[PDB]
Amino acid sequence: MKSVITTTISAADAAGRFPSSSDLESIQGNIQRASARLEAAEKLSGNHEAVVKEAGDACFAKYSYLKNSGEAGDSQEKINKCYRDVDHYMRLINYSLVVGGTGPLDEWGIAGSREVYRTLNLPGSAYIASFTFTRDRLCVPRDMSSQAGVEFVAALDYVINSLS
Amino acid sequence: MLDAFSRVVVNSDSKAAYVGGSDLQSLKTFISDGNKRLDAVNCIVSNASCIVSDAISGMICENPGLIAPGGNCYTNRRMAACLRDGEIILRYVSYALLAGDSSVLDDRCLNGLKETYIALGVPTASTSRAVSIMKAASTAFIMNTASGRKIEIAAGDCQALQSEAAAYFDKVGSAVD
Amino acid sequence: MLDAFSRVVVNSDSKAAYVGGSDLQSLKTFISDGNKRLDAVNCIVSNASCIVSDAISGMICENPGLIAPGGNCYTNRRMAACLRDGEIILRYVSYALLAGDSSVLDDRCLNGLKETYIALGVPTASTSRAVSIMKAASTAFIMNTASGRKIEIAAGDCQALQSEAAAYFDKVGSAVD
Amino acid sequence: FISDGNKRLDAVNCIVSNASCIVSDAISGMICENPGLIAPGGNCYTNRRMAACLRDGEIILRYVSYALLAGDSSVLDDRCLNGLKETYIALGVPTASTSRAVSIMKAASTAFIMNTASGRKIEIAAGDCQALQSEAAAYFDKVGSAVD
Amino acid sequence: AIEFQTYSGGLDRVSLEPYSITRYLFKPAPATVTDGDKDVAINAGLRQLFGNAYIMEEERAEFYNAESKFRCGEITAREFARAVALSNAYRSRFFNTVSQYRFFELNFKHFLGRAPLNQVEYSKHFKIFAEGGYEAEINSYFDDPEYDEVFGDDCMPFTRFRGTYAPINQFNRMCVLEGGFAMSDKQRPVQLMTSLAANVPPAAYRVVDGLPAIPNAEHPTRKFELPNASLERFRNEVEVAKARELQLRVELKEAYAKRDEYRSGFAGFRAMAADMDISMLPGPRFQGRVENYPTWDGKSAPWGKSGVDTLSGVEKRPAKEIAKKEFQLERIKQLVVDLERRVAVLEAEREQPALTPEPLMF
Amino acid sequence: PFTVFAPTNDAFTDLLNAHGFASFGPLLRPGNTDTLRDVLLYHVVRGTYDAR
Amino acid sequence: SIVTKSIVNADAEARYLSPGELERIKSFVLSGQRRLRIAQTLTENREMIVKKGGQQLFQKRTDVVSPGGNAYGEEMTATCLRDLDYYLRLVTYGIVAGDVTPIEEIGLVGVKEMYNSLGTPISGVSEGVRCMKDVACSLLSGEDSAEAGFYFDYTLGAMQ
Amino acid sequence: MQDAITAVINTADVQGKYLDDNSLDKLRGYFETGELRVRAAATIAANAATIIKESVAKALLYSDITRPGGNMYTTRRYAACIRDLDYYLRYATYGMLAGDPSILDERVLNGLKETYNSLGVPIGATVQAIQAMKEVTASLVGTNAGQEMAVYFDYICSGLS
Ligand SMILES: *[C@H](C)[C@H]1/C(=C/C2=NC(=C\c3[nH]c(C[C@H]4NC(=O)C(C=C)=C4C)c(C)c3CCC(=O)O)/C(CCC(=O)O)=C2C)NC(=O)[C@@H]1C
Ligand SMILES: *[C@H](C)[C@H]1/C(=C/c2[nH]c(/C=C3N=C(/C=C4\NC(=O)C(CC)=C4C)C(C)=C\3CCC(=O)O)c(CCC(=O)O)c2C)NC(=O)[C@@H]1C
Ligand SMILES: C=CC1=C(C)[C@@H](Cc2[nH]c(/C=C3N=C(/C=C4\NC(=O)[C@H](C)[C@H]4CC)C(C)=C\3CCC(=O)O)c(CCC(=O)O)c2C)NC1=O
Ligand SMILES: C=CC1=C(C)[C@@H](Cc2[nH]c(/C=C3N=C(/C=C4\NC(=O)[C@H](C)[C@H]4CC)C(C)=C\3CCC(=O)O)c(CCC(=O)O)c2C)NC1=O
Ligand SMILES: C=CC1=C(C)[C@@H](Cc2[nH]c(/C=C3N=C(/C=C4\NC(=O)[C@H](C)[C@H]4CC)C(C)=C\3CCC(=O)O)c(CCC(=O)O)c2C)NC1=O
Ligand SMILES: C=CC1=C(C)[C@@H](Cc2[nH]c(/C=C3N=C(/C=C4\NC(=O)[C@H](C)[C@H]4CC)C(C)=C\3CCC(=O)O)c(CCC(=O)O)c2C)NC1=O
Ligand SMILES: C=CC1=C(C)[C@@H](Cc2[nH]c(/C=C3N=C(/C=C4\NC(=O)[C@H](C)[C@H]4CC)C(C)=C\3CCC(=O)O)c(CCC(=O)O)c2C)NC1=O
Ligand SMILES: C=CC1=C(C)[C@@H](Cc2[nH]c(/C=C3N=C(/C=C4\NC(=O)[C@H](C)[C@H]4CC)C(C)=C\3CCC(=O)O)c(CCC(=O)O)c2C)NC1=O
Ligand SMILES: C=CC1=C(C)[C@@H](Cc2[nH]c(/C=C3N=C(/C=C4\NC(=O)[C@H](C)[C@H]4CC)C(C)=C\3CCC(=O)O)c(CCC(=O)O)c2C)NC1=O
Ligand SMILES: C=CC1=C(C)[C@@H](Cc2[nH]c(/C=C3N=C(/C=C4\NC(=O)[C@H](C)[C@H]4CC)C(C)=C\3CCC(=O)O)c(CCC(=O)O)c2C)NC1=O
Ligand SMILES: CCC1=C(C)/C(=C/C2=NC(=C\c3[nH]c(/C=C4\NC(=O)[C@H](C)[C@H]4CC)c(C)c3CCC(=O)O)/C(CCC(=O)O)=C2C)NC1=O
Ligand SMILES: CCC1=C(C)[C@@H](CC2=N/C(=C\c3[nH]c(C[C@@H]4NC(=O)C(C)=C4CC)c(C)c3CCC(=O)O)C(CCC(=O)O)=C2C)NC1=O
Ligand SMILES: CCC1=C(C)[C@@H](CC2=N/C(=C\c3[nH]c(C[C@@H]4NC(=O)C(C)=C4CC)c(C)c3CCC(=O)O)C(CCC(=O)O)=C2C)NC1=O
Ligand SMILES: CCC1=C(C)[C@@H](CC2=N/C(=C\c3[nH]c(C[C@@H]4NC(=O)C(C)=C4CC)c(C)c3CCC(=O)O)C(CCC(=O)O)=C2C)NC1=O
Repeated sequence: MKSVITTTISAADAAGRFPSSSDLESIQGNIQRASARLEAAEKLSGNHEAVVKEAGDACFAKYSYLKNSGEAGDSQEKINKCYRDVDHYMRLINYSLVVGGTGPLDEWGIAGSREVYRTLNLPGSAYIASFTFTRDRLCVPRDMSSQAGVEFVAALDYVINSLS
Repeated sequence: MLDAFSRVVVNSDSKAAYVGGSDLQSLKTFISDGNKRLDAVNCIVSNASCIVSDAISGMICENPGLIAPGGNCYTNRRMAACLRDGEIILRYVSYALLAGDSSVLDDRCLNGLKETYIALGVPTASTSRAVSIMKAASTAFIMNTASGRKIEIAAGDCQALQSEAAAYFDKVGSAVD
Repeated sequence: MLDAFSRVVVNSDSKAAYVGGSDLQSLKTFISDGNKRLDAVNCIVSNASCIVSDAISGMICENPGLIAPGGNCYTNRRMAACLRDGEIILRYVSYALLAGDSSVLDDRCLNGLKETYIALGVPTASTSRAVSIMKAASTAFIMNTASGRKIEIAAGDCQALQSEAAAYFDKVGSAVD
Repeated sequence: FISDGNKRLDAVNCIVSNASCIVSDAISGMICENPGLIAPGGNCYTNRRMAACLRDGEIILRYVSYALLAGDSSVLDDRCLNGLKETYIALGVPTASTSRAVSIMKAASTAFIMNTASGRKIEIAAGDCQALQSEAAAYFDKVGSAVD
Repeated sequence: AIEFQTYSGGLDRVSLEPYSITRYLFKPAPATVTDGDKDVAINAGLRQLFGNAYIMEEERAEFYNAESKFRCGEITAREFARAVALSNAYRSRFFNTVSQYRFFELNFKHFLGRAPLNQVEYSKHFKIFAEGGYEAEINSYFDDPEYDEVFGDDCMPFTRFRGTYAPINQFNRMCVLEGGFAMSDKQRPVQLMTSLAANVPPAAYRVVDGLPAIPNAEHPTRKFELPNASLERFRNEVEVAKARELQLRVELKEAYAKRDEYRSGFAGFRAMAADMDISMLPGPRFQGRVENYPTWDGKSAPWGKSGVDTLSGVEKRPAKEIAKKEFQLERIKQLVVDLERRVAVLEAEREQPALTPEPLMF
Repeated sequence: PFTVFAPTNDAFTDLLNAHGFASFGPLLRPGNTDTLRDVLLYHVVRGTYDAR
Repeated sequence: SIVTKSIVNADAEARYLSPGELERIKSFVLSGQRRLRIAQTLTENREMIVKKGGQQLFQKRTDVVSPGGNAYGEEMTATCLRDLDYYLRLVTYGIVAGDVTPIEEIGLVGVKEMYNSLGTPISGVSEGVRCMKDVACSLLSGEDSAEAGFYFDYTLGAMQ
Repeated sequence: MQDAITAVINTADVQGKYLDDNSLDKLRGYFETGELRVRAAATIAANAATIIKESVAKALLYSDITRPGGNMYTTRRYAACIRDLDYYLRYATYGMLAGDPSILDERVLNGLKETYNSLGVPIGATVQAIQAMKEVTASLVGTNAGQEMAVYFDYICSGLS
């Protein structure tokens, strides 16, 4: 996975050197930023269900055309498949959030997504309506800590800026 | 290559469920541990050359067949290849110390080694002996009980970590055989 | 890569004799057929991507294991590689339709594919299911009896060519297993 | 066996569809071995006793062949060999004669299993089968040691 | 040569898009000479231009002449790799001590990044060497158009992981031809020549010796978890794994048989289901944020972990029957590979026992 | 009430005759279970039909 | 079957069959070929009854095929029409039997426990069987659909 | 029947001895796990119907059994089937909350193998239904309590097999 310590040890391995103080300071910043984004990880594992539910409900609240038959979504199965897709995305935000960096998220979710989504008539604007709904429904002090919330923001925005 | 984090993440992805608190709790300690691992890696990577010299020298000392003609360490070139192989082994072990998981060691160094030495006729028992000597030397530096060099650190308990390092070298010594 | 012409020529070379009239007469039946095969390849290559989408989606529908975390289809990367593999399979089949002989298909895909998917862990029965659905969908397009798209073509008989195309997909589905 | 399969089954089919050949072969060669074991007072002299002799040849080859499917002759040991020599002693049956007939059955079996027997040339693709031949001779000298 | 050359050679020669999909992600990177003070492309370039073979300083002095120009930046990456190939070190490691067949195959391995395609290219390079010699053959290597399409002039040659592999045996032969990450190219026989003449898949276990490692596989490669034993024990475990695979294959044939038996019976009712006019409570029209799950309670996550999880029908449930047996069959198909790997490794140990002379000469 | 017309263990040994090994020979192939079901269902008869 | 019921009752009383019951069996075995005509017609027209009865069911009752409902989706609707096919078939068994004992023991004894274990509203099942009764009465004569329709009425009385 | 307490008083009674420190260690073990067993029994009491519904949906429906010819094909036999799953869940809860499977020996496994082998109830399907209840129940009560219920459902499965 792309992460702190895998970038540094991958660089030291490609370079063929002993691990000097640079990699040590990198993992120092990993272990110092850690507490915040792990708190965000805890709360994401807390309420993921309602996240996915409001995400998809606001997604079809914006795009009502999908429900009409012949569209991407029209079968108990299709809308079910919408929720499953969103749920996978939030779980990968939780995994990349715990790891740190974009390595876990990028290789599972983003790599090769263009072929799939372009193939299967899947509009990205529905996903982005879901994620920007979650990012607007976020909060500053009430549910989370502000600093960790910034981390959450970053990861969600990354998904948006890898989608369209 | 997956580190502590990626190990937890992979396990949770195969389980297809969010990592949650349990996995986050074990992770917190890894994070809460921290600088012990940092200073450990600094100790082994500091005196790394010297570890490799002493271990390979000891390994030639126990059975002098290596430097005997027809042995695999007889040539100056072969002695140099010997030294750089021990160095690289120690290098990957230090990578696995910063990682917390042996996935770097499994993928980058363990993947194709036994076959290589079998193809070149390198005696595997001798290699496991040299891995063992680097294990003892590395644990001696990592506990700061080294008889030559004893540097000041803020004191405490670092036994766990020593058990981890011993596990890495046992992985390599089990692999080469 | 040998078409029907080169197959007749190679068979005449095996016996080291001139092709003669008989084989030329059958060749006149092949060439006199002609634009039936042209319009057939135009039909399958027209609706190709939609064949691949429907077939792979149906293949995921018959065994849910691929969808769940575990199977290759789960995640975007693997789903993309699955779609391009169905596309490449259909591509080589259409090559065998223009050719008239399966030579292009046998060497390029049939000879070393099963070992490759065994080395990657791809489930072969799922692949044969996908090749079967591409077969039924391709024969339904080739007979112009598809339930969603029916374009006007001057009528005639194209059953034997449908049998040929079904034989190529049975060759691929027999090969992948 | 997953490697053997059609080859081991092929061998068993070679020995089985030559059964009357091997039995009547070895028993007729057993009679043409010694003229004292066809003459009056011989076990085989009585018409009934000859019939049970042919039946015993068929039973030996049947359980031997069966073992060839069953890998080890546990099937053979439980019924076919269990209580043999005690019976052949308790009925006055000669044992050297039976040991000779089992040896002739063994030689005909290996010559059928390697197609070196001139006269039957069933068409199989060639292979190595020496191990399996040694299992066949292994079973016949298990029984051939048990008759004596 | 002058014979029609089949295939497309290397596709990646247009449209670099399929590097995203394949195993190319879990390679480290290519070393691209972009800014000044290079220091990296020299290292990875010497890593791949040789076979991970250990080079000392006394033997880097042989091509330091070519290293100087390139550290200055006067020559390109292509001309530097070419000047490395013309040097005596590459002759001594690969040309002078190795037979020719392996030498040509290693020229394909290092230079173009791929295995040979056919007998056609292979005999073509036999003619190139027979008519022009060593230098002319290396010039034929670096002066390919395929090189200038893919590797350019600023990237060092890397092992190529395109999406298609128009011969699939090109993929099998390049994964066989490359070793592991920690696998040096010395004392090794001709790997590919048996697969080149009269095209065969090389092996089942050997291909995955060459692949870059995937983090999340659905079956862990059970290397270093196999217990220690003699050869015939492992061959017996091979025979057990094969028999169990046969049982699982027959079981899957039963599974597909039953599924088609139910589905062909139920498809009539599926046609009546497509016949109906069936309208939703608010389905025809109405824009009011309708509830997609009015039977959720507080914890259900009804959609499920796979989408088709919660759903079950007459034909959906036998799919759930099939997927389990598929998974176990894939487990044991991954077992056979590692067993044959262990038998091949221990057999290679049997051929060449490691011997050290016991007494020193003093 | 089932009557099972049941052959002994020595009866299956009787199957070795070239004729019998030809007929029931391919049942030793591993896939053939429904054929064994047909044979063994041919041996079982409902109701009770014994001697007198 | 009526004959079976009569025999069982006689067996319980441990007597021969009465005059009356034998008279009834006579009337039954003389009414036989008319019954076999009825079940012949409901046999060979089953797809119209299941399809058209399912259409009238889902058009009268848009609950269960709505999202949220028990029968929502193609597979669930196909299972719904599969059960209407079951009941239609049993009704044919009850017509040739001349008694609802096949209908009762194959389909009705413990039906409410099953559909309550499936989450299915059984009143929708009874509305479905009533819809198939209307179609099956549209396919028959006057007295004929009186008889067969009354077998359907028995099934309705068991569902409600 | 007997719980863990009664079983300790049985062994200590049948030796004639009083309660020594080992038997008090066993009663301390049961009295530590007491509350966990209580809340597990509460949850299973709450969701019995949903346990049987989800377990029948996993294990038994849309297969040969509810297809005609199978043993669940009619509504009479469906209702008897889900009746029996009810009994297995209820007595498995008693066995969990007693801490001793003697109730399963006395009031369930007695005569039931003779019964099912008499009528033609398939044992395999029954065992798979009980294991489906084991997975669903463990999903409701959690890990520890799911292990406890797991030993009692496995006890019934070991009884019928
Ligand atoms: C020293 C204690 C040994 C000794 C080592 C030798 N290794 C030789 C060659 C060689 N070794 C490897 C594996 C190594 N290279 C790597 O880069 C990595 C991991 C990243 C490993 C595990 C390879 C691939 C090669 C071939 C390329 C090369 O020559 O460097 C070697 C040369 C001759 C030989 O094959 O033995 C030596 C001497 N050999 C000894 O006998 C002592 C005990
Ligand atoms: C359901 C998961 C499986 C199944 C069950 C099935 N059971 C029966 C009939 C009976 N079952 C019992 C069971 C019990 N009696 C007890 O005292 C206890 C312990 C408390 C148990 C578990 C009894 C007595 C009967 C018969 C009479 C009666 O219930 O009152 C049937 C009926 C079969 C028939 O032909 O009659 C069925 C179908 N069926 C399956 O396929 C599942 C595996
Ligand atoms: C690891 C991450 C990961 C994802 C993110 C998903 C992404 C994804 N979704 C689908 C597939 C699908 N995804 C949806 C979802 C949609 N329905 C709509 O109405 C909306 C537009 C949208 C929800 C917001 C649908 C309906 C399908 C099925 C499409 C079809 O078959 O027509 C597929 C193809 C395989 C399949 O059918 O399941 C994939 C790869 N899968 C993964 O493995
Ligand atoms: C794990 C991620 C995660 C989220 C992203 C949130 C998202 C979220 N917020 C609310 C719910 C809410 N969120 C807020 C937050 C606020 N509203 C305001 O007007 C303020 C500006 C802002 C605080 C800064 C409020 C006030 C509610 C309750 C009422 C509402 O919907 O606004 C709800 C409904 C349940 C509830 O009432 O708690 C959900 C799912 N919850 C999560 O668990
Ligand atoms: C970039 C390089 C770099 C390093 C080399 C370390 C060095 C280092 N170690 C510690 C901190 C520490 N280091 C150790 C380690 C020791 N335990 C013992 O038994 C031994 C004497 C010794 C290992 C050989 C311990 C125990 C602490 C915590 C001390 C304490 O809190 O009491 C700290 C203070 C911050 C912290 O608590 O983590 C620092 C800066 N950190 C870095 O950033
Ligand atoms: C360069 C592109 C190119 C094409 C795409 C074809 C298109 C094409 N097809 C036909 C001609 C034909 N095409 C078909 C094909 C059909 N048979 C059926 O059952 C199906 C409806 C359909 C295949 C899917 C038939 C049967 C004829 C002969 C029609 C006739 O003579 O009645 C003709 C007239 C000349 C001829 O008889 O060959 C042409 C131009 N030709 C070309 O040069
Ligand atoms: C049901 C009955 C039944 C049989 C009788 C066998 C028949 C049989 N034998 C082989 C196949 C074979 N059979 C033999 C046998 C031998 N070859 C020799 O040269 C020796 C004379 C002889 C020693 C026994 C060999 C060597 C092969 C090919 C190697 C192999 O398949 O293992 C095959 C493989 C398929 C094929 O060749 O077409 C089959 C089906 N299998 C069965 O299922
Ligand atoms: C299951 C395995 C099995 C066997 C292996 C046989 C072994 C066997 N043979 C005989 C019996 C016999 N066996 C023979 C055979 C012989 N005739 C000779 O000339 C030779 C010495 C020898 C053949 C090589 C004869 C002749 C008898 C009858 C002996 C007599 O009545 O005098 C009997 C006594 C019952 C009978 O009369 O049939 C038995 C148990 N029976 C079995 O059930
Ligand atoms: C094949 C023939 C061949 C040569 C003749 C050299 C020529 C040469 N020298 C340098 C490079 C150099 N050459 C020198 C040498 C000098 N130091 C001084 O004090 C003196 C003026 C002078 C020795 C008499 C130095 C110092 C550099 C490095 C310059 C720098 O980096 O500042 C470079 C650039 C690449 C590099 O840094 O090595 C080249 C091409 N290289 C070749 O390949
Ligand atoms: C010229 C012909 C030709 C082919 C036929 C393909 C065959 C092929 N597929 C893959 C590779 C792949 N193929 C699949 C496909 C699968 N996904 C599944 O769920 C199913 C089991 C299966 C579709 C039915 C997947 C998922 C990968 C990527 C595997 C991975 O990286 O884990 C690779 C390795 C390179 C790559 O990653 O793309 C190759 C050579 N390529 C070619 O060049
Ligand atoms: C011969 C006597 C007999 C009957 C009748 C019978 C019915 C029966 N109906 C079932 C399901 C079902 N039946 C229905 C029926 C309906 N849904 C509605 O909304 C409507 C009111 C109604 C259709 C008219 C549905 C939706 C299911 C599946 C529900 C689910 O699985 O979630 C099942 C579950 C498994 C399976 O079908 O294979 C059985 C066994 N079984 C029998 O042996
Ligand atoms: C005669 C042939 C010969 C050798 C050569 C040595 C080699 C040697 N060093 C060891 C082990 C060893 N070696 C060192 C490193 C070393 N010690 C220091 O204090 C400094 C400054 C060092 C580098 C200069 C340490 C620190 C240890 C651990 C033991 C200790 O605490 O000293 C061990 C023990 C291995 C084990 O525990 O399994 C051996 C065999 N032994 C021999 O028989
Ligand atoms: C619920 C999981 C599921 C699926 C997914 C489908 C998949 C599917 N498509 C088929 C077959 C099939 N599919 C298509 C292609 C398809 N139809 C069109 O008209 C257009 C425009 C298409 C692409 C968008 C055609 C043309 C056929 C041939 C039948 C026909 O005439 O429609 C067949 C029949 C296979 C055979 O004949 O052996 C199946 C199983 N079925 C399932 O059960
Ligand atoms: C004159 C009194 C007399 C006999 C009677 C024979 C009997 C006889 N057959 C033998 C052996 C023998 N017999 C057969 C069977 C036989 N051959 C066939 O090819 C067919 C179709 C057969 C049945 C019709 C085979 C197959 C062998 C093995 C030798 C061979 O390869 O032919 C052997 C060798 C025994 C041994 O190896 O120890 C003998 C003694 N010999 C005699 O001296």
